[PDB]
Amino acid sequence: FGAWAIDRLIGAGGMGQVYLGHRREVAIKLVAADALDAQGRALFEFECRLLAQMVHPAIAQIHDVGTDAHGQPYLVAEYLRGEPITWWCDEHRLSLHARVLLMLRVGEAVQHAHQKGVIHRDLKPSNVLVSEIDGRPMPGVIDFGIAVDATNPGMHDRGTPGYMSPEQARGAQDVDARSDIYALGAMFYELSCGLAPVAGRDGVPQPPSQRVAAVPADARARICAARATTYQKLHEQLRDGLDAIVLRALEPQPGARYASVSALLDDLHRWLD
Ligand SMILES: O=c1[nH]c2ccc(Cl)cc2c(N[C@@H]2CN3CCC2CC3)c1-c1nc2ccccc2[nH]1
Repeated sequence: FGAWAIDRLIGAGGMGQVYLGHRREVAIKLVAADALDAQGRALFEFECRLLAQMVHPAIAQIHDVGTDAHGQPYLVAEYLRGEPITWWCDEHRLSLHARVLLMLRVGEAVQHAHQKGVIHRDLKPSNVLVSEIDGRPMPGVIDFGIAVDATNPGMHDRGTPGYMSPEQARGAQDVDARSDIYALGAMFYELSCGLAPVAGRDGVPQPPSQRVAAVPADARARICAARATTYQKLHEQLRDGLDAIVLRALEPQPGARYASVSALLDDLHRWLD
């Protein structure tokens, strides 16, 4: 496949596959040939350009973009070793404080993409990988959405309930940076209390503190061990500000949410300080 050579499959979308490859280990994303019309293909090339311009340690470089000999659009990107952020933090038993530091780093990568006019649209643990580099947990944000609104509509869909914003779930036209903010909120909720956000009748989850308070003692013990804390300290630290921050990010109305990932970061730093 060009200067690049497929090793194994690592993902599928029904309208695209991702493979592990190599010249440097790469990801090679193939797009189904009938998924993008002339306009979608234009939009795809442009957004691929925008992505290629990002220079941030937490975002994969873009090596190549083209169309294969089967009519499929492709991109080659850096392959990032790592594990889903939530799973990684549990395995290495990070404190809330170390988790929030990683949240800042993830937020800084998403904020860098927003500033270059790029919105991810599918943030979730499997697209936010962590490894240890020079002793520190360092995140990698992968698999940005490209030309998602231009896809052949003749083709359980879209993103993941819980992470995807209500607007995206209602198939809305105006999906903006605030949708990534919602998804960060949902990820940060899980990092904080070890339980998924479940939107209740008013489209808002319980505060993390109340969520972990309701679960049985065995679930409670596991969550607290994975954060190197007692239940009572976990409950208090969440109540101290992480509840408010994650709930602001998870406001069902975009207008009531953080207006920017920059505003979310400021509140995370105020909690740490
Ligand atoms: O860089 C990667 N590293 C990984 C490491 C481990 C595993 Cl299991 C998957 C990926 C992985 N696939 C994810 C695993 N899962 C399915 C595909 C992808 C998102 C969630 C990517 C990746 N880099 C990409 C760059 C551009 C486009 C796609 C990309 N995928």
